[PDB]
Amino acid sequence: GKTRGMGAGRKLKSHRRRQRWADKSYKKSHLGNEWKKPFAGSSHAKGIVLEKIGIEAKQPNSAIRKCARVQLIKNGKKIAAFVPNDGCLNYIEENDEVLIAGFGRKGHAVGDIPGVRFKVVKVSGVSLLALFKEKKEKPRS
Amino acid sequence: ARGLKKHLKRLNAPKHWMLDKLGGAFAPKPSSGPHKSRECLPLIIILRNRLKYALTYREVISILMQRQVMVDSKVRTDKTYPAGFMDVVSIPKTNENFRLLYDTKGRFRLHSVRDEEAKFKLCKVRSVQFGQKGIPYLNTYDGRTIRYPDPLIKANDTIKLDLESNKIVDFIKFDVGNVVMVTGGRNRGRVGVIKNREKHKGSFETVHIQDALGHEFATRLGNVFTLGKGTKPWVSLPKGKGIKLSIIEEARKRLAAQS
Amino acid sequence: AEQTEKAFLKQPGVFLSSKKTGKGKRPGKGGNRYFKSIGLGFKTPREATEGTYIDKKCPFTGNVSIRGRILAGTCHSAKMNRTIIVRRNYLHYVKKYQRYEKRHSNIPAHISPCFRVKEGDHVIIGQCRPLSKTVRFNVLKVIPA
RNA sequence: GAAACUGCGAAUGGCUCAUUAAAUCAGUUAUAGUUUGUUUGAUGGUAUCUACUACUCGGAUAACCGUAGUAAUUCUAGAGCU
RNA sequence: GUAGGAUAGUGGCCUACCAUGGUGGUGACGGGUGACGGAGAAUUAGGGUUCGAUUCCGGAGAGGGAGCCUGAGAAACGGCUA
RNA sequence: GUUACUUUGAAGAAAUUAGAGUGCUCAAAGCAAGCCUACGCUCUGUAUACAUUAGCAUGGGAUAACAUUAUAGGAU
RNA sequence: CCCGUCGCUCCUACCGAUUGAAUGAUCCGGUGAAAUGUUCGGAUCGCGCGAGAAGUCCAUUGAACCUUAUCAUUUAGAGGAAGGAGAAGUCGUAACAAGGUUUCCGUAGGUGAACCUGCGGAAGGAUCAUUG
Ligand SMILES: [K+]
Ligand SMILES: [K+]
Ligand SMILES: [K+]
Ligand SMILES: [K+]
Ligand SMILES: [K+]
Ligand SMILES: [K+]
Ligand SMILES: [K+]
Ligand SMILES: [K+]
Ligand SMILES: [K+]
Ligand SMILES: [K+]
Ligand SMILES: [K+]
Ligand SMILES: [K+]
Ligand SMILES: [Mg+2]
Ligand SMILES: [Mg+2]
Ligand SMILES: [Mg+2]
Ligand SMILES: [Mg+2]
Ligand SMILES: [Mg+2]
Ligand SMILES: [Mg+2]
Ligand SMILES: [Mg+2]
Ligand SMILES: [Mg+2]
Ligand SMILES: [Mg+2]
Ligand SMILES: [Mg+2]
Ligand SMILES: [Mg+2]
Ligand SMILES: [Mg+2]
Ligand SMILES: [Mg+2]
Ligand SMILES: [Mg+2]
Ligand SMILES: [Mg+2]
Ligand SMILES: [Mg+2]
Ligand SMILES: [Mg+2]
Ligand SMILES: [Mg+2]
Repeated sequence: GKTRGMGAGRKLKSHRRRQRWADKSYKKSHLGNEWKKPFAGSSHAKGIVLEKIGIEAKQPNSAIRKCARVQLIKNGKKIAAFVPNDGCLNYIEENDEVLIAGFGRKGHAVGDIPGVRFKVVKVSGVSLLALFKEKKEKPRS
Repeated sequence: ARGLKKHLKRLNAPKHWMLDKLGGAFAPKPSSGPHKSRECLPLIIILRNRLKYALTYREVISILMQRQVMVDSKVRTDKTYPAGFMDVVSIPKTNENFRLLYDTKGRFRLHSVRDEEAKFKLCKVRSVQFGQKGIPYLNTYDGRTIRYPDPLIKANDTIKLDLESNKIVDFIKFDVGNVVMVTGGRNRGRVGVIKNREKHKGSFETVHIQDALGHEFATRLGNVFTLGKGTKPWVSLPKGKGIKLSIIEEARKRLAAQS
Repeated sequence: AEQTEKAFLKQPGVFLSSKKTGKGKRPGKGGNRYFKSIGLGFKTPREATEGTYIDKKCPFTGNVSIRGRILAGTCHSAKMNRTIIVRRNYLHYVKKYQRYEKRHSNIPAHISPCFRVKEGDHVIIGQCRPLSKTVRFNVLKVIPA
C-alpha cells in the first residue's frame, strides 16, 4: 500500500519523481534527445532534394508513394519526405530547395507509407498547394 | 547599478500619487529633502495634478521659478521638492494656504487652512542626544534639528513648531489617551485615541487605537503621529475626520446622494 | 593564568597599573573586570563576572553586541576552540503532498569560556556581527540536559 | 557677447540574458560592522604672536597672436601676451 | 583560535603561529540544464500541470580575460593600459 | 522543560488577477468624469479584496513529537 | 493459423586500429605583458634648498602562453556486427488439437534452420477423483 505518514512527504515526492520516468511522454520531453533529431526541435526545416524515390504502400494497400530524399541545410542530415497531391512530384527536381514539415503524428509514420515522417511544404520558395492549384508558378531559376 | 538612480518609472511611483498608467514612461522622482521619497508629494504633482494650476511640466517649472510657492514659509523653486506630512503649502498670490494630511483612504489631501493655522506645524521627535560641546538637541522625522530642547521632550513626542520664529511653542508627550493619526500601513489616514501600548524587547512596539465610532485597529509605533493632548487635535482635520467608512456604507451614501 | 598566547591578553580600556584602587568603581573602571548585561531578559553568568579569562568575542565581557535573530538548537559538535556547531531541527512543508519532511541546519556559534557545553544539550544562540568565515552567532544560554 | 579657462555631468538612461544551482533572487532581518557629491535643519571664537600687504599678496597658462612638423587623427613642438 | 596587515568598515579577506577541525542517504561533493531569479503567463471542480528571453524589481555583461586613473560614486568600456 | 498544531493582528511595490463607479457612439479599453453654463461647483473620483512557505506578536492547551522520573545527591 | 536460418532493398543506432581530432572548465610545474607599491637614479625646472621625467631594483595583482592529468560537449574513421521495415522468394514444420515426442521455466551440451537432448522444477495439463 501507499505510504501515509505525516512526516513522509519526502518519500512521496521522491517516489513520484522516480516513477515519472516510466511515462513515455514525460521522458521524451525531459531526456534532451530532441536536439539530436533531424529537425532539432523545430516545426520546419529547409533542405536540398537529392533524389526522387518511390516507396511501396503497406498491406493491404498497393501503391507507389512518391517521396524525395532531402538533406537538411542546418545539420546535413538526410530524411525521406512525402510529396502529397496528384502529380506534384513533377514540381520537384534534384538540387531543388524545399521546406519540410512534420507529417502530423509527432515523429511517427502516417497511413500506409512506411518509415516516412516528413512532407514537402514548399519548393523553390513556392508552396506546393499553390503549384497544385496553378495559383503560382515555379521560378525558372 | 554603479551609483545613484536618477529616474523613476511611472509604474514604480507610489500608488497614493494616483498617476495614470498610460500617462508616460516616467514619474517625477522626488528630490532629497525632509521627507522620504515614498512618503512625500512633490510640488509638481500638487501644482499640476491636484490644483491644476499648471497644465504641463514646463508650466510647473515656469510657475515655480517666479518664486510664488512657499513650503513651511520658505520659497522653494525645486519642482520635485518632497513635501510630506504636516507641511504647509502657501501661495500668497492666490491667498491659498494648504496643509498636507492623509485622508481616510491613505492619500495626501491638500487641506485648506486659515492664515493663523498656517503659521505653525506639528513634528514628531525621533531622538534626543548630545551634540558637540555637550549641547543637547533633538531631530524630527521631517529632517529638522533643534538645539537646547525642553528636557521633558523625548523620542516619539510631538512638538508644535512656529514657522515664523522656528521655535518650539508646545509639545505633546506620547501616552495613552491622546488622539493620533496613522501615517503608514493599511490604516494610514485614520484618526483615533490610543488605548494601550505593547512593548516587546528587541522588537517593534504595537499601538492600539480606537476610532471615534468605536472601531479598533493596531499599528506600529513608527506609524503613529500624535495630533493633540486628550481627544482634541491641535490642527483641523480633513473631511471625514479620519473615520474610515466601509464600502457598504459608502455605497449607501453614494446612492442616497444620487437621488 | 590565561596568558597562553604569544601576546599579553587584557580587556581593552581596563587600566591595571593605577595608583588608586577600584573599591567602589563600576565594572571596567579602576582596573576592575569589565562585564555587561546583554538584555533581552538574558542573565549574565556568574562565571563571566568573576572569571579571569580574556575573550574579546564574549557577549558579556567582550566587544560583541547581540542583535538580530535569537535561535535555539542542540549542540552537534564541540571540538573547535571556543566554537560549537548547533544543529537546528525543523519540518519543511511539502505542499503537493500536504505533508512534512525532516530537515536540519548547522549553525556555527561562538561559545564563551563561561559556558560548559557538551554534544547533545540545548543551547540558545544570539546573532552578532561576523566573527569568522562562518560564525555569526554567540551562545547565550546552555541547558545541560 | 563667439572662442577659451574654470565648474558640473557623462556611474543615470537604453540594450541583452552569456556566465551563474544556497549562488543570483523572493519574503524576512542586521549594521552597536561601514561609506554616502547632493537636498533639508542646525552648528563654525585662539592662524600673525619678536618679519609684520589685509584699503586685498605671488608666479604662470588658455582663448588670441605667429614660426611650424607629419600622408594622417579634438596627432603634435617652439615664440609673444593677458 | 591568538596577534597583526589591508579595507569605508566585519570576516581566513591576507600574513605568522597554533589546534584538527568543517560537510555528508535529512543526498554532501561531482555532473547536466536548449538554467539569469522574482513580480507573473496559459489551463482552471478541488488538488494540480506547463511556461516565464522580453517594457516592473533585483543581478550580471559590454568581442575574451586582466589592471587601473578620475571621481561622492566605476574595477566604467559611446574611459584608459596590456 | 522544549516544539509541532490552531485562532487573531501587524507588516507584506506597482503593473497583472478579482472587483466598485463612470454611455471612449458600443466594445476591447482608459481613469475618467458629472450639474450649469455660474468669470463656477461636486472637500469631484481615482474604492475594496486576494496573496504558498519562512519570519514577528497574540489567545487555546484537545491531538501529537522530543526531554525527565527512584542508588533521593528530592521539595520546603 | 504459424516459427526460424538462408536470399534481396532501405533505415537506425552499436563496436572499432587510427598511441584519433576539436572546444570549454579545473589540476601539476614553468615563462610572463601591463599596471601599482618600493629602492636607486637625476634630463630638467623655480627660490643650499623644493619639485621632478626617462631609466633601474625587488615585490603584489596578473592577462597570455607552454607542460601533465582529469571531467563536460561535439566530431572523423578502413572494417565488423546487431535490430527494424518492405503484396505475392528458398528449405523445412518448431508452436496452436494429446499440433501428432503435452507445453513451458532454470541450467548445460549439440545440430542448416526452426530446434533436440540430459538434470531438477511448474500446470499456465491432456488428471481437481481409489477409504482402492
Ligand atoms: K502492399
Ligand atoms: K486497399
Ligand atoms: K568644460
Ligand atoms: K562626474
Ligand atoms: K532577500
Ligand atoms: K574588514
Ligand atoms: K583569525
Ligand atoms: K542570475
Ligand atoms: K564628482
Ligand atoms: K516439441
Ligand atoms: K500444449
Ligand atoms: K547441413
Ligand atoms: Mg543602468
Ligand atoms: Mg544561459
Ligand atoms: Mg542563503
Ligand atoms: Mg550626506
Ligand atoms: Mg582582525
Ligand atoms: Mg525573466
Ligand atoms: Mg538563452
Ligand atoms: Mg529584445
Ligand atoms: Mg531590468
Ligand atoms: Mg559593468
Ligand atoms: Mg559582438
Ligand atoms: Mg575587450
Ligand atoms: Mg571593462
Ligand atoms: Mg557601443
Ligand atoms: Mg554606458
Ligand atoms: Mg509440429
Ligand atoms: Mg513431430
Ligand atoms: Mg509437440
